[PDB]
Formats: sequence, C-alpha cells, structure tokens
Amino acid sequence: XXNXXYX
Amino acid sequence: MRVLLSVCGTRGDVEIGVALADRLKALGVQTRMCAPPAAEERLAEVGVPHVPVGLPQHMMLQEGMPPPPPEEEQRLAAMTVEMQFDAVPGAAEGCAAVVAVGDLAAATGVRSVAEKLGLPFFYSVPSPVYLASPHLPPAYDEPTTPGVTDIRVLWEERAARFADRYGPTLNRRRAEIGLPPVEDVFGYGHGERPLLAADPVLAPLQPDVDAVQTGAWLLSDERPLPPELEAFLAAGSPPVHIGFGSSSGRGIADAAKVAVEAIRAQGRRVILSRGWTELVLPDDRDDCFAIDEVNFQALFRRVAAVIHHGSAGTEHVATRAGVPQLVIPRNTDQPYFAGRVAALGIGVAHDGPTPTFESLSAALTTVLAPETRARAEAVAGMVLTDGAAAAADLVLAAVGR
Ligand SMILES: Cc1cn([C@H]2C[C@H](O)[C@@H](COP(=O)(O)OP(=O)(O)O)O2)c(=O)[nH]c1=O
Ligand SMILES: *[C@@H]1O[C@H](CO)[C@@H](O)[C@H](O)[C@H]1O
Ligand SMILES: [K+]
Repeated sequence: XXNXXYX
Repeated sequence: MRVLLSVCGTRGDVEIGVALADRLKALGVQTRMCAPPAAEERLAEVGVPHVPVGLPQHMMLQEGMPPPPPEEEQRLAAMTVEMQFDAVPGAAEGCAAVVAVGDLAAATGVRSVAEKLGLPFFYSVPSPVYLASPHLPPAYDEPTTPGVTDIRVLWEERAARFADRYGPTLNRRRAEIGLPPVEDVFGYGHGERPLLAADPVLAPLQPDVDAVQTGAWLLSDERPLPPELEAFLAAGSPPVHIGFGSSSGRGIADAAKVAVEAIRAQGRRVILSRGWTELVLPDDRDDCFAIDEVNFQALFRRVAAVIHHGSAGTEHVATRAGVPQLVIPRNTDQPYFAGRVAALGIGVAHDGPTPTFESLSAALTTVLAPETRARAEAVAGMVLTDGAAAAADLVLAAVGR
C-alpha cells in the first residue's frame, strides 16, 4: 500500500 | 516544546493533523508535520512546517484501476515502512512527542523511531471500524476472504495478513537501529492506546475496545468563501452541494452526473466540487456552479443539502453544520458513516456507490424533507465535543510524565 486504492 | 505529526493518508488525515497542530499552537506548542507532498498547499495555508514523505498525488491509484503485480505491491509495502525510518529521525529533531495518523504500517515505522528516541507516541483513527472488536467489521480497504462475514475472523485475518506483509521489513529496519523485533505487528502501530478521533454521538466507540475517544479533531475554519461563489449563493435559492473528496475513478463522475440530474428534477441549483480527478458539470447553465477547494464549514451552513462520499471529516463537518446529508458510500469507513447518518435521521444512506436517477431522486426527496432539516439542526448541537483539545492534553500529559 502507499498509493491509494481500493482494490 | 515541539510535537511531530506524521500523516500517511489523504486530505482527511492531513486535516485531522492540521486540527491538532492548531490546538497545540494555541497552547504555545510548536508543530512539524511529515505528510505526503500533496499536503503542501494546506500546510502552507496554516503555517505548519512540512516534511514531504510519500508519493506525489499524480502517482496515486484510482478506484477501477487494476491492482499492481504482487512484486510491486510488496515494494510499496516496504517503501511505506522504510520511508519512516529514513525521514522521521530528522523530522523528530527537537520534538517531545510524536502523533501519527493514517496508514497503520507507516505508523509502525513512526512508533519505532519514537521508541528509539524515547519519545511518547500516539496514533489516532477516524472511526470505530479501524479498531478491532467483535462488534464491527474492519474498514473496507482491502479484499477479504471470499464468503467471510464473521467479524472476529475478518479481524484475525486482517491482522495476520498485516503482520506477514509488513513484519519482515519493520523488524529488519528496527534491528538496523538496534531495536528488538516487534511480535504483535498489527497491534504495535496503534501505540499503547489508540485515540478514536471521532465524535462520541456521531461515531460512538464500541465496547470491548481499549481506546480513548477524544471526539473529532477539527479547527474553526475561518477561511472566507471565494467571491465568485459568494455571488452564486446570493443570486438564487439554497443549492444542493455535491462533493466526494479524495474519491476517484469514473464511478464518481457518473454519480455526479446523476446527482445534477436529480437535483434539477427537484428544481434546485447545484454546486459541484471538482475534486482532484476534476469532476465536470453536464453543461454551462447558470443553475449550477463548479468549485475547487473551499471552506466547507462555511459553505455547508449555506446549502439545502450535501451529497458526499461518507468519509469521516466531510460527514462530521456536515453534521455539526446541521445540513441534511445524502451519503453515497464507496469504501473504507463510508458504509459505516452512511449508516450513522441514517440512524440519526439526518439524511439518507444511499444503498451502494452507484446511484441511478431513481434511487438518487428517492433519497434526495427524503433528504430535502423539513423533518430531516429539523433533525439535522437538532443533532448538530450534540456533536461539538472538542477532540483536538482532548488529544492535545493527552499528549502534553504524556510529555509531562
Ligand atoms: C474537498 C474539501 C475538503 N474539506 C475538508 C473538510 C474535512 O474536514 C476535510 C477531510 O475530509 P474527509 O472527507 O475526511 O477526507 P477524504 O475525502 O480524504 O476521505 O476536508 C474542505 O474544507 N474543503 C474542501 O473543498
Ligand atoms: C488512507 O488509507 C489508510 C490505509 O492504508 C487509512 O489508514 C487512512 O485513514 C486513509 O485516509
Ligand atoms: K474514509
């Protein structure tokens, strides 16, 4: 993680 | 005395940090904030020294994009922990305490540096769904075992997954600076006792949880609305405001388009917050108005209703503003907050992230009903607990000891 999302 | 604030998150987490920095200032305590590069403008605005940590906004993923390959996910996971050990030592110079907000993994790195420097450490969460218990399922921020709904299992699996993904890096970096390894990796980032930075009436701490509910962390936003927006509000009836904050993807663009349609169908003007993915209005008719960053605490008291994503900050702001709310939840703690708006009778919790003209219209009708307004106004007076003040005292009391 560290760049957003959500997956 | 100076306190270091470390934020690994979006606009919402930065504002939570800004609110504490403001209360510390009033007490004569200086502050410094480690935050993503995107926090620059906001931090400059409030005069809080910024130590850039993390990727720039243009490298942020958007809802809908394919997940990165496992190797890349692992690289980011390690980066998240490693950037703390690289940046926090320097940023902590001359500080008496450290307060972390946002990503838990980042928090484990922050707490480790604080532990090395012998500084008290505090971590806060914006809602109860970020605190493990059998009462509420974890925030919807990662895929979970297909078919599992059992609250206890979800937390146990969430924690095991976390420890396995970040534990190795955390403990390796800890060892490099002489610290013994952490065995309870998931628990470590929360500090000795996490602070639930949310209002006790809007988002009540659940039982069986060792945490301190301070109340929401907000500052009195004195910023004036831009002239062009002040004029629009004057030249017409109270419009309905649309805004999805740090949300992204095509879904919110579609939602916004439908929201404008529904709002118009009820003979109401529209104000649309563009957001960082630059949402656009359907046309140029003078019954609508698009805006960028604006004082919501001020704007929200001059609108008939607000349609938003349900993130903690925007909802707290709307709640204390007494404005009816239409929540379109998309992820993390938004379904929780949407349910809170429903339970308090201050608006509608839209069923899902993808509204249609029909579902949005039905919700809007309710939201604009006089009962809802009366109820919102009433509730607005029950959520004034000053969390930042409560948090600042805990911090100072720790430094005192
Ligand atoms: C987008 C935006 C947000 N806000 C502020 C008020 C909220 O307290 C704060 C954080 O909101 P929040 O919804 O928690 O953040 P996110 O959208 O990242 O999940 O943002 C404004 O005042 N004006 C704006 O134009
Ligand atoms: C951004 O996502 C992190 C999780 O990695 C969460 O802790 C923050 O609150 C959110 O803004
Ligand atoms: K959120």
